[PDB]
Amino acid sequence: QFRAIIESPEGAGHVGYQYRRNTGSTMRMVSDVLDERVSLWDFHCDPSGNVIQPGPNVDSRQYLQAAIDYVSSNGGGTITIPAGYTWYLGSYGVGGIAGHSGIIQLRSNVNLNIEGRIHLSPFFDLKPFQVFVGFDNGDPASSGNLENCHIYGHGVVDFGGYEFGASSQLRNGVAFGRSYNCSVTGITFQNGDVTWAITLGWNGYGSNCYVRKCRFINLVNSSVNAAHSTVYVNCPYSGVESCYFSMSSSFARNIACSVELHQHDTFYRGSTVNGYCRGAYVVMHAAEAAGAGSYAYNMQVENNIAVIYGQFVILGSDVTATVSGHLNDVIVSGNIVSIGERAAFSAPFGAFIDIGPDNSGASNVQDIQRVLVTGNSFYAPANITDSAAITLRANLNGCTFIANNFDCRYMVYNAPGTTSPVVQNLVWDKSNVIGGTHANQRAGQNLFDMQFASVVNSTIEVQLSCEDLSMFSCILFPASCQLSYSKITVDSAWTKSMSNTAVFEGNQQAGANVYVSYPATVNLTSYNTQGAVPFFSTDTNYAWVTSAYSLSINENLDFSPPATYTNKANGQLVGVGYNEIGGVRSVSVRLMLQRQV
Amino acid sequence: QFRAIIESPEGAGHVGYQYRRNTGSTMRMVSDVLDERVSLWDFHCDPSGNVIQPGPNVDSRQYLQAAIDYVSSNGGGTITIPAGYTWYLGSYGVGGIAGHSGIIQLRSNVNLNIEGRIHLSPFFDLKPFQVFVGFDNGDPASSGNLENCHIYGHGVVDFGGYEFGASSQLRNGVAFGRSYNCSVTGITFQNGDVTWAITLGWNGYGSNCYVRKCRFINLVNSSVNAAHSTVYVNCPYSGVESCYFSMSSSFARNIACSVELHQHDTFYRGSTVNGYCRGAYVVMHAAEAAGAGSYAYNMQVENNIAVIYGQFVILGSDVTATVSGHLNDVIVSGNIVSIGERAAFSAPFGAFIDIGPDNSGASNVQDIQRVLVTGNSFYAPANITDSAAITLRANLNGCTFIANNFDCRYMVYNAPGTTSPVVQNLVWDKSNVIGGTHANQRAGQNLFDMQFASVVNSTIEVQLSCEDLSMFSCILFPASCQLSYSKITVDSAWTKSMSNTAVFEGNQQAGANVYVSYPATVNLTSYNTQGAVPFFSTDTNYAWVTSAYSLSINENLDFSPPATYTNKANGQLVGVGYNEIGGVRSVSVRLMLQRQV
Amino acid sequence: QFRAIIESPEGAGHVGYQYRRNTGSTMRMVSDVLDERVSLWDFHCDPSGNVIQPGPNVDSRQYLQAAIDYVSSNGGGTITIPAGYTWYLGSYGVGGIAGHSGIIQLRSNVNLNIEGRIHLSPFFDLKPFQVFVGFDNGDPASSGNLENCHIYGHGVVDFGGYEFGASSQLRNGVAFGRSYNCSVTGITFQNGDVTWAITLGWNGYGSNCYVRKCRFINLVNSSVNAAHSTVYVNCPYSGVESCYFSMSSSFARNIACSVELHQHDTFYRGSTVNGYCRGAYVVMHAAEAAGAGSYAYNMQVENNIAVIYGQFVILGSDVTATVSGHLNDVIVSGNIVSIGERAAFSAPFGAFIDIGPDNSGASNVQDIQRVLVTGNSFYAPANITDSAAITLRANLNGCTFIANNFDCRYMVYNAPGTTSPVVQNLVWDKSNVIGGTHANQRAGQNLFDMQFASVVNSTIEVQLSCEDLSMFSCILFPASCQLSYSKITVDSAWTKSMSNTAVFEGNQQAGANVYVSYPATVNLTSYNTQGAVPFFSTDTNYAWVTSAYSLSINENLDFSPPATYTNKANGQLVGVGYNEIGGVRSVSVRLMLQRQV
Ligand code: NA
Ligand code: NA
Ligand code: NA
Repeated sequence: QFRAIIESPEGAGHVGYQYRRNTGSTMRMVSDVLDERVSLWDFHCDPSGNVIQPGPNVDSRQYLQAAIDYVSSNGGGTITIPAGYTWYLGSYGVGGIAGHSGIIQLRSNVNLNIEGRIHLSPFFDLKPFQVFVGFDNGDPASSGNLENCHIYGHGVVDFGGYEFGASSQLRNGVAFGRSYNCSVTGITFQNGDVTWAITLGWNGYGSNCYVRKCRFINLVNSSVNAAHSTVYVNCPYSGVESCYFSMSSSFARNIACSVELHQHDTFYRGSTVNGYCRGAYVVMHAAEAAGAGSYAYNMQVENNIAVIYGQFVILGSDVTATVSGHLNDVIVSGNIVSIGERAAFSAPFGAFIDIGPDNSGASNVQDIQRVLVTGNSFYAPANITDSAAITLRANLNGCTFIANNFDCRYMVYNAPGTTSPVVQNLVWDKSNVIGGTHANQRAGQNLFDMQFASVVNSTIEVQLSCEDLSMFSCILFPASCQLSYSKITVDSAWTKSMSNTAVFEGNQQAGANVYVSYPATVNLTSYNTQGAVPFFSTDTNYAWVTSAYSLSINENLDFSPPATYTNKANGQLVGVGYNEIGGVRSVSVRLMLQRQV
Repeated sequence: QFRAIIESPEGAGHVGYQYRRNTGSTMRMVSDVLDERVSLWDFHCDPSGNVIQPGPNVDSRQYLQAAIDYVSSNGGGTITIPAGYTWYLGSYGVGGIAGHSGIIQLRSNVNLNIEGRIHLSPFFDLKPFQVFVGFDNGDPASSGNLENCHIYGHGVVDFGGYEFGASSQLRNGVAFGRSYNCSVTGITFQNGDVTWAITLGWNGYGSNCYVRKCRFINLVNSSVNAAHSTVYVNCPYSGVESCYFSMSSSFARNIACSVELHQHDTFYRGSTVNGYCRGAYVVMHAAEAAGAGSYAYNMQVENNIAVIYGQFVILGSDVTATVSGHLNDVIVSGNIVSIGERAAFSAPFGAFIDIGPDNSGASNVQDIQRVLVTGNSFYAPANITDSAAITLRANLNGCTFIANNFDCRYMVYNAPGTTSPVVQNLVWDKSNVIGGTHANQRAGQNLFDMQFASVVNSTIEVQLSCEDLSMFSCILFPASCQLSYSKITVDSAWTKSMSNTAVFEGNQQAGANVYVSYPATVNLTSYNTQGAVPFFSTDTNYAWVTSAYSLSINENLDFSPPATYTNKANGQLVGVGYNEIGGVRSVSVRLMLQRQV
Repeated sequence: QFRAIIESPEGAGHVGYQYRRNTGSTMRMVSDVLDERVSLWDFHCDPSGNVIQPGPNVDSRQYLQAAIDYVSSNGGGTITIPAGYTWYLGSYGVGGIAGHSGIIQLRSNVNLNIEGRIHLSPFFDLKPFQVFVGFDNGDPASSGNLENCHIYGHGVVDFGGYEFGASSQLRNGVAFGRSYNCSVTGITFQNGDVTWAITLGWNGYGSNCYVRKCRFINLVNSSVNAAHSTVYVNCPYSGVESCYFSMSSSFARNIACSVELHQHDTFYRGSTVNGYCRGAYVVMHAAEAAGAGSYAYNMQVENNIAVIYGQFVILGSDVTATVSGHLNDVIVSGNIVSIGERAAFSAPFGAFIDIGPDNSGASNVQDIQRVLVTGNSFYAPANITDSAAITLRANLNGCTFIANNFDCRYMVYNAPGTTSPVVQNLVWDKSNVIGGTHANQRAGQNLFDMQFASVVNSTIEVQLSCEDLSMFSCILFPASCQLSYSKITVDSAWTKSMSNTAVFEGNQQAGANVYVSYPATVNLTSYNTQGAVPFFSTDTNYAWVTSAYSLSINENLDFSPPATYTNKANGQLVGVGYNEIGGVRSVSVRLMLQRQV
């Protein structure tokens, strides 16, 4: 009778409870208090209500989905995925998420506290899957939003180690969808071959989505995998912080990127990356411009630690027939990055910053400007010929480098013959320290190899801090590169023994608004006059020089060459020296040649 | 009998429980285990103990207060504000918090896990309110402390959208009070017209208070609102990190500031701001000096992302009759900030740094020094005439700028006629990159417009990275500004066509300890002597010049002007050139004029 | 009968429950739901299962250990240490942790949510203790791992204020051991005399361990304490963020360090330190190289706020007979640090960076290179003679300084006679601002006091921003220091009245590959020739000078000295000036002396 009610599922609803025997507290039943929390256990049962234990040969999907659906009906709450158990997912979800190869449909206000482990069963071997999907429709253009959905805890999402069946397939952990105020915190995503672990937003739709204190371990494992970017941030006001990214597979060194930032006001900070090809893409893709507009601005990549095999930060923008993408107002700072131990050319070209062409290779679609790269450290082993502070392979409308430390093969690089980027507002401040790891490795190479269509409104202030006499030059402009309204200086320190310092193969330094200084060795001859006496350069290629001054001591007693020189119409330098005793003098002097500076 | 006990509120205290049937575990009753957690449900009942459902026409205040009071009595714990429900607050609290228009009194060690939503009912329309108040007295000087009180979860505090009834009113979300080890984490504060969302500490009393991962959305909405600063940090060793601040109302663009730091060892980092007038105030107010002293030092504003309409960081200090405020040891770094799209002068003057006068307008009370602004990016649209790296409107005892990128109308600015600040130790390192967005907009304007009473021990190293021939000058000192013991240089790059580079309207560059260099165009005439021959400037205003050198090529064959010049007592420049053939020469040359450098 | 079962410990296992009366939910018993959580209460009982209340005269150790052991047996979970109670620990643990003076053995997957307080009883007075130990063996070489063990909450670990019994003793809060994915979050560690609060990893074994949002308050209190480092990070991919460290005891000012980073890819960020001797050690100890190798690389100390009494960041590496330690790829940025108010020499020598000798004092074992120090602020009161940007006391293979602000007594310092460090690749960029707080205090002192065995491949670009005529020199090299292949420049600004600017006591600036410029005052005499006329220096010590130029105005009408000078074999400077009227001229001029620059 009463016994029957008590042993029934309604029993706890008949056992009274008052918080700590407080007479002022609500008189409730045990069931009410138990109803304040909810776990997978409360839905992980057979049609008869008997609990099912999870494991290898149990598909937890439908039970988890029921839990999510039921809590969604009550306006939200948090479902615990209990510790001490692994909950295997063994089938595709149905309805709206079936188009996304979804396993589980996330729902608004329904949080998952994942304390235990979630593993994909062999069913998903060689198949595409997106484990959690916040889209409510197969077509995301027609999907509703996912709001206030947080996945967090000390738990694990394990992708079972299965390889991709085909390169064309997609795999994700959490596809939040058109996602507003959603986050993933504390979760370890491990043991997979996936396209992404997490995607935030959809073509700019979404806001305030974050990945914090998560771990991403060994999420590429096959040559089948076309591409990996662990977190793809595709909504504004969103980002990644204090995360850990690690790959061991050789394939990851060629295809894997830790983060992509694709919308405005997004960030990547305080994270550690190891074994990846790439740190981050920072890009406005025209195709993703619907939600938040055509401009990726306020892009922050800060205070990260990376060992990568390719490019740390890749800037881009591209266009569609109808929309043009723009990237501006980017800051890259405080990052300490190195190219991991590898053979030259054995992975994509090493670079701190890459200005990349779009996905179809186009290098004349880009609109990237107002980028500040500052207070970063970059290092590549001496052997890694393909390493650069910046690989500038596409049109650049501005990039500012200040107070960085770059210890790699090239400072500014682009391959000759390939793209011919149009370059505006490239600023390499003199405060960028050029490291010495690659000294004596630069035979035939130009430290700044300005392989561009044109350079305008740019500053290159070259400052060495050690000798490298192996390099062909500190900076070289091929005749094909136009240079105008630019400042190019090579500080004399450690350059005394250099044959070429700055090289302008088309004599571009003669430009009306080109401001240059660099050291050169010059032969001079004087008239025989006793007293104040002119010295002239034997060669006549200094028509562009506004002043020059000596960088050599004068070994002689009976005379001295001029300390300072100007030029003459015929291209000679001319200065006034002093013959204590008369006689024609002939000397070879190291000069700082200067034009308008 | 037994049935009666079981169905009574004491029933759960009669049902035994042993954790997982472990014989080594404590033999308890269900009630004991249920007593480990506590929710608003346990106090949200009528006088008869029957639960009351929350909602529009239910005032949850007294029940929440009872819960807090009861848990406070047991030494603390955490009350859950359940998800899936909105709990409306409908009346003022009583006792100590009545003076603060408090709704709820917070108590020490009593945490609130806000998972559901908390909404203010229409009762508070046009009224002042402080939702949570940690003061235990109407007079904060006589208030006890709030300790170890943490508010956190995925929940929402909603201010109901009500406007201020009068500008004189105050509104707050969490007024922690004299607050030690208190924090707010994860909470969304939205939909209001408030003075602040959160205040930490009281006039320097308090420690270790933080706002982390919170969102602040649309918390100004009326022209009635006198002022808004979302988080006001008024105790040391406290700060804001990884928060999101957003306003849409036009009124916010004129009055709203995201953060104020008012005490030592405080920080604002990793946050995103949009639609605000101001990023942060960093200030020592004499009036708030009781708790932590008279010095705001160790002030950090780092790695934030902002779109604002006024000033990013505002430095200040002021005084009372008895106390003088001091601000020092501040760091502003890594921030990427822009002035949002607006008409010139349509909001408070755009500035990355503002040295502001105190609240009564005084500009001669300030003691601000040892500030480092570094590795920040600042951008304002070309149209925004009122935009500056620094608006220096009050006395400055030091500010150091290094390796920043500033792309706005002015670098250093102050309005003429207005304040006449006394300036010491302003350091604008040459590594600050000056952007080109405002090139061709600067007609009648001085890039560095040194409208001060005096400048001493200062460095301005002007380096352009593109042409702007529209500007009247790169730097101008009016005669009213004293200049001494300072270094002022204008790099020649992109300046060749400029009429004025550095302008000293009172000839201040002649000062004994003024160190300057800038380009000037100078007319010279030579004697007729064949051979080494002097050239002299026709004008006699170079009495201050220690050396000059050519920045022009020499078009002539038969002679060359001097490469380098010194001066003469009468103010002429004089150099020694060379007449291959005799004849009086007359030339106009671009020179780098130098004084003691 | 039924009553008997219900009042028994099995009773809750007989009371049915179905989540919110949902017919689709699992039919369970109350006990099942209660079994989803676990607290110290469930094991804090006598042999008869009756609960024991915690407190002063109750030793909670065995009960907590039983709880941990039991949850470990079920594959993990989280034990709550309830709020509102203090749980005293009163004895040593047993077995594997007995060797580590362990109190509690941590176990994998078993998290502790510490909401209440944990206090050490008087038993531990004058004794060594490690409160939580994740080693499972007395010998860590033979210990298994601790994995997925997280300690977190709003609770407190209190060390009872007991002093060390002897300097030889060790004391720790959490010794995670060979620790993989373990963390401590939110916990206050207070009131002790300990060696550390937390240690992560063991000699490089471990990964992904973190200390976040923790507080460390007054953890040194006796002159007995040999040494303190609050968090010791001894496994890679691990770090400290957003923590608070505070000491009040005078002893802490001499022995206490906030953090040590001893393995690769480790970080210390966003933290506030007060009252400590030292901010961080960043070091590769040969002895700790077993787990993660011989290289500490990717070391990040960023965005911290410190008031310390000694050295902010101490770099080191040392060796064993068999292993050599290496430190490279370090970044120190964004930190705002000051030496607290103290008497000169009353604590270890104040320094932003210290290149320290190893523990046995050796200064010739170090291999430290590719360090970048950038965008930091450092300040020491004017009185603190012992304050330096860098104390360089041991061999340095590279350190790069850019865009810092240093306001202390020395920029570069080492005590004479003591160590004679060999120095390579020291780069002090011109963008480092030198503050004025110590102006007029530097009598007998060299701002850069290059007390080394040798300097090579180094850059010192000295830029003052105010006068200090008290200093003996801006930079001085004793004869014992070799200098080669280096650049040393002193900017002329604020140096006009200085007797010595750069001093080379062994004439090292004459080196073939030494590139220098600095101001000097020079006496010149001319020949009597009317017209172009040479001026020569009276002194003959400029054999090394490649060019010089005037930094003085010419007071005379009838002549002018040369604007620019070269030299002659005998060591004289020589230039060509102009005698309007003939006569031997004699002048004293301030020159910028230049060698190869
Ligand atoms: Na071209
Ligand atoms: Na004045
Ligand atoms: Na030596």
